[PDB]
Amino acid sequence: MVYSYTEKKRIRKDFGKRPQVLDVPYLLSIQLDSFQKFIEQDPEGQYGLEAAFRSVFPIQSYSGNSELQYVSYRLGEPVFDVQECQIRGVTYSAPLRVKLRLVIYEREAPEGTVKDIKEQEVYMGEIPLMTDNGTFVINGTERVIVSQLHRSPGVFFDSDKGKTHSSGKVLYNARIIPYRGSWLDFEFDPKDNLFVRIDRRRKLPATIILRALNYTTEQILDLFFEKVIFEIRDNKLQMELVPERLRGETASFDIEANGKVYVEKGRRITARHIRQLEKDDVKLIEVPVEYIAGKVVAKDYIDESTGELICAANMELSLDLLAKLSQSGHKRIETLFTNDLDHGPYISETLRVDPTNDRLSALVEIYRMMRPGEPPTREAAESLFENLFFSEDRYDLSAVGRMKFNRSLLREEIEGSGILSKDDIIDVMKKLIDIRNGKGEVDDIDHLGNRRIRSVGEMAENQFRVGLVRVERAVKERLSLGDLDTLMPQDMINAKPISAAVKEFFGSSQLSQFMDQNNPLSEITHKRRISALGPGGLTRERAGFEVRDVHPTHYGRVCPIETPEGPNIGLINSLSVYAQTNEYGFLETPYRKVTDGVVTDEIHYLSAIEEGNYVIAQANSNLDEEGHFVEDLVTCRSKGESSLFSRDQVDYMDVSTQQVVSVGASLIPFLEHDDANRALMGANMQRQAVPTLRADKPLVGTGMERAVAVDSGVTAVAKRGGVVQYVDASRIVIKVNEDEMYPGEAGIDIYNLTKYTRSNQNTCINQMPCVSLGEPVERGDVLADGPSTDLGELALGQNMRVAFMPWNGYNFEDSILVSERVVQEDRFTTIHIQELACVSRDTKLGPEEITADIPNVGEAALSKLDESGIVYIGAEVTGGDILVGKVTPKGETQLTPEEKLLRAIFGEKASDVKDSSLRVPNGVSGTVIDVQVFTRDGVEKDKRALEIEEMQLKQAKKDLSEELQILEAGLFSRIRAVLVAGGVEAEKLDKLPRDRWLELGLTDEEKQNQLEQLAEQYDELKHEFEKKLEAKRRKITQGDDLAPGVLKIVKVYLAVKRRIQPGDKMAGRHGNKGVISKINPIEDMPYDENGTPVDIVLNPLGVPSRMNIGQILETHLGMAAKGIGDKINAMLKQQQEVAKLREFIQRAYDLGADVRQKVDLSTFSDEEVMRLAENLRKGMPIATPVFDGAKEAEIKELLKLGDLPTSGQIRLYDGRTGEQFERPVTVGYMYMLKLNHLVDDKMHARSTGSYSLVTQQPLGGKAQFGGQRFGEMEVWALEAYGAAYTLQEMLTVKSDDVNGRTKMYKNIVDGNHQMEPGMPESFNVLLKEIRSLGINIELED
Amino acid sequence: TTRVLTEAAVAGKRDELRGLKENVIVGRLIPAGTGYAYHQDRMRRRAAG
Amino acid sequence: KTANSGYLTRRLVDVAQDLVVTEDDCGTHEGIMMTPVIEGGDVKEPLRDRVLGRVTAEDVLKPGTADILVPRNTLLHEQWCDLLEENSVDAVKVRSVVSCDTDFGVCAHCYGRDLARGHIINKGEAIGVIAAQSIGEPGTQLTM
Amino acid sequence: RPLVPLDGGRFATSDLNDLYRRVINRNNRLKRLLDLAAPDIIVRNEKRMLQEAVDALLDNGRRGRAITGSNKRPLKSLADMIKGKQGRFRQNLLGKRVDYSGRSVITVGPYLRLHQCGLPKKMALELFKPFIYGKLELRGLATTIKAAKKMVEREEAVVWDILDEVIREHPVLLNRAPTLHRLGIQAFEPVLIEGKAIQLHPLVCAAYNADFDGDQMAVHVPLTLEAQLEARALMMSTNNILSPANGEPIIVPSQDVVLGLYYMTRDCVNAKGEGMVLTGPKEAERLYRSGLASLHARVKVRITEYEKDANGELVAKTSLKDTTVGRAILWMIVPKGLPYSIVNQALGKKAISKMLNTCYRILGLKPTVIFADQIMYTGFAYAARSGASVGI
Amino acid sequence: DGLFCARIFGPVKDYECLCGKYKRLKHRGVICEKCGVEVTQTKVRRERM
DNA sequence: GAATGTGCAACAGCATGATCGCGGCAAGCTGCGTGCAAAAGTCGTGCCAGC
RNA sequence: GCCGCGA
Ligand SMILES: [Mg+2]
Ligand SMILES: [Zn+2]
Ligand SMILES: [Zn+2]
Repeated sequence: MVYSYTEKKRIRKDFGKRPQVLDVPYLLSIQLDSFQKFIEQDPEGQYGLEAAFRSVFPIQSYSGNSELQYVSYRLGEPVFDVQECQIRGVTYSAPLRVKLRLVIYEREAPEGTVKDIKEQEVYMGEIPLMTDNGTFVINGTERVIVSQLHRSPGVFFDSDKGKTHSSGKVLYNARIIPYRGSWLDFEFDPKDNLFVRIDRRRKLPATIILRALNYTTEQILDLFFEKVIFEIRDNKLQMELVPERLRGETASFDIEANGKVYVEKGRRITARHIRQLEKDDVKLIEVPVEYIAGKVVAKDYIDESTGELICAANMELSLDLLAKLSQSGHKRIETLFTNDLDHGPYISETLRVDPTNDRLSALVEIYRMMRPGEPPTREAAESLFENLFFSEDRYDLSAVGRMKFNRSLLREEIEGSGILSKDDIIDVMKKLIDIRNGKGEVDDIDHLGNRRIRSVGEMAENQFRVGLVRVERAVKERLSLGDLDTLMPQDMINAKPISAAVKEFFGSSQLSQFMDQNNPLSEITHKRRISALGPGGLTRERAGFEVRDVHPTHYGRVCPIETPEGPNIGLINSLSVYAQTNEYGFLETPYRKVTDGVVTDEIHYLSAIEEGNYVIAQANSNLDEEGHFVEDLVTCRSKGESSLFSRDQVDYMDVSTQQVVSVGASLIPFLEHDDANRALMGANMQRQAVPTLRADKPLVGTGMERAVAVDSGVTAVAKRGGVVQYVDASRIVIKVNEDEMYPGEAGIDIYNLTKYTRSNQNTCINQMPCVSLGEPVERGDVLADGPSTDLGELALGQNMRVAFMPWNGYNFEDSILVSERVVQEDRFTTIHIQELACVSRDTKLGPEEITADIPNVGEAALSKLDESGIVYIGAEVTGGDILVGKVTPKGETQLTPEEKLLRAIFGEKASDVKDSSLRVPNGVSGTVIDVQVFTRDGVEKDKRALEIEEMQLKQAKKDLSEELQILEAGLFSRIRAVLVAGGVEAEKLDKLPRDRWLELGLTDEEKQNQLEQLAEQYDELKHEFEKKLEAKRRKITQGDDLAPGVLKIVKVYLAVKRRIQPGDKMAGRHGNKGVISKINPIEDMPYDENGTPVDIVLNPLGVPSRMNIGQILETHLGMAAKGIGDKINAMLKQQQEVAKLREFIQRAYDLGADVRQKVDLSTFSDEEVMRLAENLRKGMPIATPVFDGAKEAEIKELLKLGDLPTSGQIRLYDGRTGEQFERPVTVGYMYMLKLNHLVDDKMHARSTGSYSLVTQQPLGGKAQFGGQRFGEMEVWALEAYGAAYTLQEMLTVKSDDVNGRTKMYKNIVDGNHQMEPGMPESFNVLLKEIRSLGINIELED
Repeated sequence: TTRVLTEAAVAGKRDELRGLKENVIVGRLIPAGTGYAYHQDRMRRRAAG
Repeated sequence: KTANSGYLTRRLVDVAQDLVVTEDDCGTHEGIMMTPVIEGGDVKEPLRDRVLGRVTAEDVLKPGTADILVPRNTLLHEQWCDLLEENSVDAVKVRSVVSCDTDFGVCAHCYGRDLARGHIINKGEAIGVIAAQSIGEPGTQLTM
Repeated sequence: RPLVPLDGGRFATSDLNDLYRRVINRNNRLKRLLDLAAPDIIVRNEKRMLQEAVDALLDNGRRGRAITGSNKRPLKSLADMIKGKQGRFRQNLLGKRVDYSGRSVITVGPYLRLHQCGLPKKMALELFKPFIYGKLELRGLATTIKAAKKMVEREEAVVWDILDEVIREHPVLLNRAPTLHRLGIQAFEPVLIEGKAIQLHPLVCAAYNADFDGDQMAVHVPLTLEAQLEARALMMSTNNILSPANGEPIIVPSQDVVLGLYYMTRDCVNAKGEGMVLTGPKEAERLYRSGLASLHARVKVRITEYEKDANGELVAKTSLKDTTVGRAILWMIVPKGLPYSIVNQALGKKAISKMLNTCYRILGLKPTVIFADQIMYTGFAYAARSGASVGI
Repeated sequence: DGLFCARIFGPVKDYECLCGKYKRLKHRGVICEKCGVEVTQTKVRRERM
């Protein structure tokens, strides 16, 4: 109960010291959840194809009274499973069927219908499906799609950093960013002027668009400003009192309250005077005339005598204007605030900038602005203003955009119209005014609450919506001329645009790349990858330094360590272990609630915005039995910082120490002891290791190996396993327990392991079973381990005995010295699978035909070809051996006498047919694994193809006979029980078949009911068995509907074993890497007193400068683990009693300092104890978690337990001279990884090959026989050396001298070593290009 | 390159291949190091006609 | 920052490539006064490091007047530098490339001994490319 | 301006051909509209279109937007395709790719001399194929070129012998990818090794900025007599010891070697042997190897120095000096003419570089090359002997 | 008379002329009556403008 | 006391941003039509020369 | 050309 059936095989000694609250999630939930919400049905229109259909459908013709009313949709069953689809090289997808009906309405009767044709579902498009692991098998490829991280649509305020005009004036701007549509920008000029950049056009004042909303200038001033009223009656010219307004001002004259002096002229301005004035209730008071001179009138008062009026808004007043308004009877005059203490002069300045004061004028002005083309006719302007903004279809904010809008402007409601309204622009303009006024602050662009993450499902949704819009565009046109006879197939379905768009997105896109296939770790880290690039993202060059830094909000959401190094540092990230996605699309991380002083187990997921308010505790905070904090003072993070708070002020608690670290960096033990950059290097390099011949568990790990291995889908996990019935190297058959079962037909579980199969990186994928026979297997158990996995535990390297010491300079710099035993034991030996393809297809003169017989080829090359012209399986090919014999017919219809006698002396063809046969490319060798001949339907099947189909049939019937055998056994048991119930003949009844003629009839009830029903069950079971077997038979042998030109395809797979060698690249998982320098014999390597030599020799100098202390700690701890394993092995050698071995195992497991590991052998079976002790005889595979791992004291006491030195260093003797080294050397066991950088793919040499017709220079790179480019810098170095002749030979006679090359070759073959230079063709090409312009360039004499 | 070519075209100037980059582009011996000896002898021939 | 260093190296190489030693000795009397570099109160560069491998444009007079230590137009090396530092000399007049006075190149005397070898630089050495590479080789390690 | 090929006999027209054919189409339609006495408006528009097409062809992206092909990318014109990055970077002006060139991962060889480098014999026999053909034709093994080619492909033993004969003293120049200064490309004498990785002498790595953690380097064959002399006299590693930036020796021992000498030249208050008086440095080595004395023991040794005060001559002086066993052992590799006080220190990466500089300035070039090689040998050997290790 | 034409720019395939009227090395610099193709080393495709 | 040019500052457009390698995809496929003379090529047909 | 990778 405490441990499942996989764990009792081998238990990792956890060091822990901190209990876990929430277990690690599925580790691949983002992709699966995204596609499930994209695919699965929805009763509402939240998301998915249903939501897209709601967005597009229904559609109707323009007043044509014809509409397309659809109901529901359905995805078809794929015709091929993942295995067959991958083998054949086609895309794994499903057909899409949709039900829609014609409704034709009455033209004479309004809102009346005459026809309703409810046609059945129609097919359109083929939607690729995601596998169970998170990959899209398209074109026989894996193609994982990376999640994108971009700017969330909404409102963003920016400060520009305040250095644009060098005057120190900080410019605050606002950006309106939609999910789909045109952007908007509100900018502030240095003269404090509103400007609007719409769709990134030229700068335009905001007053035009403000008036375009049917807003008058007086109304605009009233809305955007606070108005005051000045009363001038009987020449008193009183002023209203607003005490909160006048904060900074100079009293130009005496200010009296109700005839009593309140504030003198130029008196005190302190808050005491303002408070005293406010305390005294005073009505309006008179003011000096000169004060009102600077005021600006807001409204437009009308003269009662004549129609003439002072309508000049945003203007001052004159002394004669006072008399003019007094004559007109203007007792009260409305003037704007005119106050500059916190507010400022805005809006009115822009209105003074532009004189357009009409909606028509604003519309025509913006029409001429965005579009310099034809002027409008009162209709183009209105239509464009409707289409650009506040449009249902042309412009659309997403729901996340609306919620960000509401949050940014402090609005109670969250839901709302997906479009922007009139008050919206007013609100954002007011907020932009306020932020310059002082209230509010600018937000952070790189805040993780302002960055959204879109997954595969959302992108596929957008692509499908685009395709649906494209289809509807012509669906509308088709309905115009459609009669009643038209059905949906003939109603312009247009599946082609939908399929083309979907395939273009899924196959050829920026964020759909080849999945890495080195170890399961690379697949895991690639599937949960976060890319800042993409269609809607930012280009590499558009990124700055701030975008590539670690924002303090990256704590529990984005890994700070794992990221690419050179060009893409900071632009690509990995999700943290516990990080998930919010409903709107923002990253959340879990935390534990804190109530009073006790930390409860309840968990809340907090996003970037939410977690900035609460005070979050630390994972490394000690707790009590009841959960209370041991210390009254605890370190915490409050608002982007780190401080120390009381135990009562803590709001949330970090769930675990791994929360900050992603999957890739979680497998680095003692990560906290390594430098951050070296840790990054190690995390990057862990994903490049290749699986070896035999997986080897890490003697020191972090406990995340099991989760990574199981959650990657690389292994085989028992879905509902019971007890194992049959184990094979390629099949596992499990009989499910009777406690849980599906009623009727019983059933068993069959797993078909994938044998040696080429990966994406040409590595090998293999699966080997872990269960032997009759082993009880629980649900979720591990049956078979994939490449680089041991007993369901991730294992992508090998444990090696390592000594840190300089050895004759053979480990100089980062070089590695490796003993010969490493090569002997086939460690670090890998299998690489390569696929070769040859295709037959028709041409001008006939069919390209594949045969063993090939003209003008000796019998030596035909020894390895069968009677159909293919290699024997398992034949060892090397060099340019012939794989498949393909002959291409040539053309000749004029049999000249020479050709006649040629055909007479030789065969009828007389070798007229040319050969184009697949030969192994040079430098490629190995054994042939499989052949996958594919044939076109109608043509004669290949001879080897018949054997392939026979093998497929035999496998199908063999794997199908088990359930039928079980079912007939059950029926026979039931019949036997029935016959024992009455008229039992004992063994004689079992002697005669067919239940001894159904035991005659016996009783009437048994004959009429029991025997008849049993016979009926037998008959229908046999009929169903025959039907399903025949269906599978017909399915397997079906002619392929292949490509047109292609008639036949054959594919050959080659396997080669790549053994370790000096130049190869090997590295650990702490960022230490190197290239081997020498393979040392056993006798030459250092050995200890016991005489066992070390395996790897490493340079100590790499440690103190790189700060990789995890290297030394891991070596010491692996030495301790291997010492424990050696003790267990020695005790097993003498076959002592199980009790004392159990006691030693118990004592070893309980070692530690308050470790949360409660493994006990008292409840452990004796045979189970024996098996466990036999499993870890190599070494005790302990596990130290990332940020709470083993301490030095624990490691030293573990070393003491295993009878090893406490310091971790032993006396080493030189293997060649036998002399002891003066200082002790730290010998340990370190997990080394063989990276995918091998010299067999990095060794190139060319003397003379192919060139390009342009510039006549040699081609570039390997796989093309290219030469090493001599760039500008090396030529500069040649000039600096003064080596002019070497430079001349490197510029002319080596690259671009068409005759110089041949002359040099002839001279060297002769043995002259003469230059004879010439004129490079590149300069002649340049001259021709320049002359091809209007420029004449020539060579003088 | 656009700016330099226009000014060079209208002026009708000549390069004369006196520096290192010009001789590298053409492919002759650069007037430095071992190629200095060859370039000096050629100059006297041009001077002497 | 590697791109910013490589661009500077490209510009320096381009601007300095057309410079080779074409003359043995121009015979100019111009030069540069050279003193140990001191910022405030501490010594940051002694005279020996700065003046080593350079040709004196003028005789250096010891504190004793009318006393000639090393004549004009001579190459300074380790022995001469040690003899000079033995006395109390502070400033030395040393000819430089900016005052070579020669046309289309630099004199072999105005340019001191090449830093690669102990001997004086010989005619035909492309000094511009060497100088540009020497200046631009760092920068990848400059902390910006 | 070749047009691209692809599946079938179809040929996809290129960018330059697209611009040229657009110009021809516009010109043909405009010239045919001239003879029809068409209204001035259409002829005006067609002339404008022809002018725009010509401007796009000659320099795409000027005076308007840049026209695009099938994809949404600019159709690069004559100006954009002058040579690579609009100048002469790519196919001209030091942009040429060259043959007789190899490339592979570099490892360390501590047995190599300063002028030697390890070359794979599989990389060879390819870079030196014409020379092998010439030697095969010269020695009568193959009369015709076809026979020599076939027997080189078959790779017989005599082919390997002739490759060894050809390689004997033909220098080959190695360079690393980011060639910063002139010392980033250096000539070496190749020695054939049975592998696939280039073995590089450690002392030059500091000049190459090269470390053995995955670095790769390229090989070029100076296949000319003048080129061979230039590689031997101007490019050889033994030739450039002082860097042409400050004059300090760029070839200096580092890493293990510095640890090898530093551990050797150290003193301990008590060790095996105190105050022993020994006649020569040979006896110090004898005692250290026999195990009767320690490297850090303080002893008095009778040591003879050579001095160069005599004009072009060396004088020998013998004296009893108090030193350690390690310094006495190290004294056996230094050349004559250097004072003993050059090794009576700790030798912390600054005294050894100073001693190399003094050896160059006082003796010459061959003695300091041999001295550097011996220093690197003894540093590696005694670093291995010391067994230095880093623990927790 | 197109961008890729054989009457100018030289022949397409070695010393062979279009229509096969004069396709030998014996003929040199001869204009065929049927087509203006002349017999040349077919490298003049790099030189004729 | 009003009038007329020289300096000047903000502004829009152009040019540039390290080197050398390795591995995978996905495309990129481009333009008539016309009716007749004028020519050339072809097919059904009959011919002589060899066995 | 994109994408990923090595120094
Ligand atoms: Mg490196
Ligand atoms: Zn001079
Ligand atoms: Zn012709």
